[PDB]
Amino acid sequence: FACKTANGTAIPIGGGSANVYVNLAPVVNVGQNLVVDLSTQIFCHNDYPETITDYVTLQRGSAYGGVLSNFSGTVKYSGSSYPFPTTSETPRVVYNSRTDKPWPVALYLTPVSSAGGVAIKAGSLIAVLILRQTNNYNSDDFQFVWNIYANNDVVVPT
Ligand SMILES: CCCCCCCO[C@H]1O[C@H](CO)[C@@H](O)[C@H](O)[C@@H]1O
Ligand code: NA
Ligand code: NA
Ligand code: NA
Repeated sequence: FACKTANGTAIPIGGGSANVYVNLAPVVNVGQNLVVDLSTQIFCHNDYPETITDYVTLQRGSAYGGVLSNFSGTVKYSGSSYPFPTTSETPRVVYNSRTDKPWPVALYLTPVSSAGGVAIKAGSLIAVLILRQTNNYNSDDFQFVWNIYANNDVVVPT
């Protein structure tokens, strides 16, 4: 089991960490959503699906910088929505193919009522999402840590 981003940055067997750089809607008004869809950015596969079933959860999702201060949100994982920052580990998604498939996570953020101006700065860390992988074969229990970075500023009109 291993993962890679849309630009080919990989995290190999055993876990580790990688940066994910995201383009963000440049203008978001109070009452509107900023959607950060990681299903187009993070992909994983099972290396031995003939014998092993891999189990993948969103173990934890934390907010940083402008997302922590200026937005409220939820995280959608494999069809269900949860609070973001997260309060617990999600149920598991099965990875049973050697063909890469997306990690089905997206953040649904909305500016807080008093947000205004440059609500997210270009180059800043916005979130850390931990993918936890286990299996039905041995004791492997690994973390694939995804550091989500903004490619651009996001302005909330005042
Ligand atoms: C004849 C025994 C072969 C043994 C192969 C194990 C390969 O293990 C890797 O691939 C497995 C399948 O993705 C993962 O469950 C495991 O954590 C690790 O990433
Ligand atoms: Na690998
Ligand atoms: Na692995
Ligand atoms: Na093991």
